[PDB]
Amino acid sequence: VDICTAKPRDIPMNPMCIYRSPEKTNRRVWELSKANSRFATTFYQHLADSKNDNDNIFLSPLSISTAFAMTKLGACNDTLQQLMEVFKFDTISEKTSDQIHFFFAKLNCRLYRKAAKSSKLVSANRLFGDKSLTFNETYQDISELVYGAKLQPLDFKENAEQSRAAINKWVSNKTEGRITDVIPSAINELTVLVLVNTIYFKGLWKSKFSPENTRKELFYKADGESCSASMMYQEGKFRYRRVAEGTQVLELPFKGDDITMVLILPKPEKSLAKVEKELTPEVLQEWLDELEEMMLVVHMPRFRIEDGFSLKEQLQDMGLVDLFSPEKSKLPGIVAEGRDDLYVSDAFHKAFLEVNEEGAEAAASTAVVIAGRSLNPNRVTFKANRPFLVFIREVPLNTIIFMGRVANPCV
Ligand SMILES: *[C@@H]1O[C@H](CO)[C@@H](O[C@@H]2O[C@H](CO)[C@@H](O[C@H]3O[C@H](CO)[C@@H](O)[C@H](O)[C@@H]3O)[C@H](O)[C@H]2NC(C)=O)[C@H](O)[C@H]1NC(C)=O
Ligand SMILES: *[C@@H]1O[C@H](CO)[C@@H](O[C@@H]2O[C@H](CO)[C@@H](O)[C@H](O)[C@H]2NC(C)=O)[C@H](O)[C@H]1NC(C)=O
Ligand SMILES: *[C@@H]1O[C@H](CO)[C@@H](O)[C@H](O)[C@H]1NC(C)=O
Repeated sequence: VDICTAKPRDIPMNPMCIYRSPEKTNRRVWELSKANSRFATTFYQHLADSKNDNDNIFLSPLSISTAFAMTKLGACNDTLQQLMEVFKFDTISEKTSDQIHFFFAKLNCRLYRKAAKSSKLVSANRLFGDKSLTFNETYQDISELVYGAKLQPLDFKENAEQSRAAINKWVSNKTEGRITDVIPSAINELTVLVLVNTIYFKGLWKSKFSPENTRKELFYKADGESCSASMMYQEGKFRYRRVAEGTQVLELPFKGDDITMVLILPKPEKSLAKVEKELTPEVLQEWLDELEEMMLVVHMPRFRIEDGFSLKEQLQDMGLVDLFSPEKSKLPGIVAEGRDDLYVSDAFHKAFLEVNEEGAEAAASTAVVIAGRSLNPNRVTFKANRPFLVFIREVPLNTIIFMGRVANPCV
């Protein structure tokens, strides 16, 4: 059987570890994407909340949700329940926890098909365990089929540091060397399980900027003072909409039109922080529906953002506790001889974004010529010269792939 042809019954459901969540316009939006977008917002609001307004933030919530959905496969009892609760999977109307995997199956088949296009989307979620660990036979099948992940054994007990390098080597190798340190220089003999996940993305703007127009304008940091940023410039039709409290929403599609960058730029008078605190799937979904094609002037800066962290802490502060507890963790999916206390040592994540005139960490140079164009002098301008939010969504799937805050694109 194939990941894109796997029917629902191919995702075995054992009674010993099943959860049951109590009950509670336009095209069709998958239930799973909604559940993911809820975690994305929820999680982001936290991360931001604990970060200074002048810091850049960037992560892939889809990646995190995927790594743990793949992990909850071997979970059970309170471990399994908590995972469902934190990762909003239980908001899914009233289906069983095993069906969630059938969804990710259908979602991952769409996001990572080989049918090449201009924008490439590579996933890297793997679970690293010590050699002595034997991932259950059936747990393996699914983890691989549905999440294309392995349960790669390593030696943390004897010669840990050599395996930590093995890890960073793999990720680096899957992110085309753009992420070479997912595991900070955090591993030892007292390390049983390690979950690593990231998403690599590269794309070309469906509507490129001309480096010929990139001058150094001024970016106004949240602390009041300013600094210099490489400001890209262009004019054209874009899905746009100035929403509540004067906040501009801008969709910049990558070639292909199925993956787009959605920028949220609040008015000078409003603090990005006040908008981050108002984000919710419902509110985001509403803005995206109001976006209307339109000619306008775009002023977005060139920026590079490489954010990376250890999820364990924040996740626990969010309700994910057992999974990380040597005594509470219930992982019937993983097994070791004479070791009945399998827990997750940690979970690491790292996202990277390079944005210039070409697109997502693309770097060719494209010049542009426009003959005989005249725009209504009274045209809208989107000058992102103050902190703004960023989203990399997968439109046909209404899935939030990446999200961050460019609070300082200054050299
Ligand atoms: C974790 O969750 C498991 C299921 O959710 C749970 O297993 C449950 O265990 C009890 C008793 O051990 C079972 O109830 C009956 O089990 C046998 C039937 O083979 C009877 O002989 C006993 O008298 C008992 O009444 C449940 O059927 C079984 N699962 C269900 C359906 O609830 C584990 O005990 C839980 N504990 C942990 C932390 O792993
Ligand atoms: C990870 O490293 C391996 C080599 O150690 C790469 O595998 C080969 O990559 C070349 C292109 O660089 C392909 O032509 C081969 O088909 C690959 N062989 C295998 C094992 O399938 C691999 O590309 C690196 N990372 C990636 C992109 O997966
Ligand atoms: C894997 O373990 C589960 C319980 O965790 C069990 O139901 C299943 O039969 C095992 N898979 C195999 C065939 O090894």
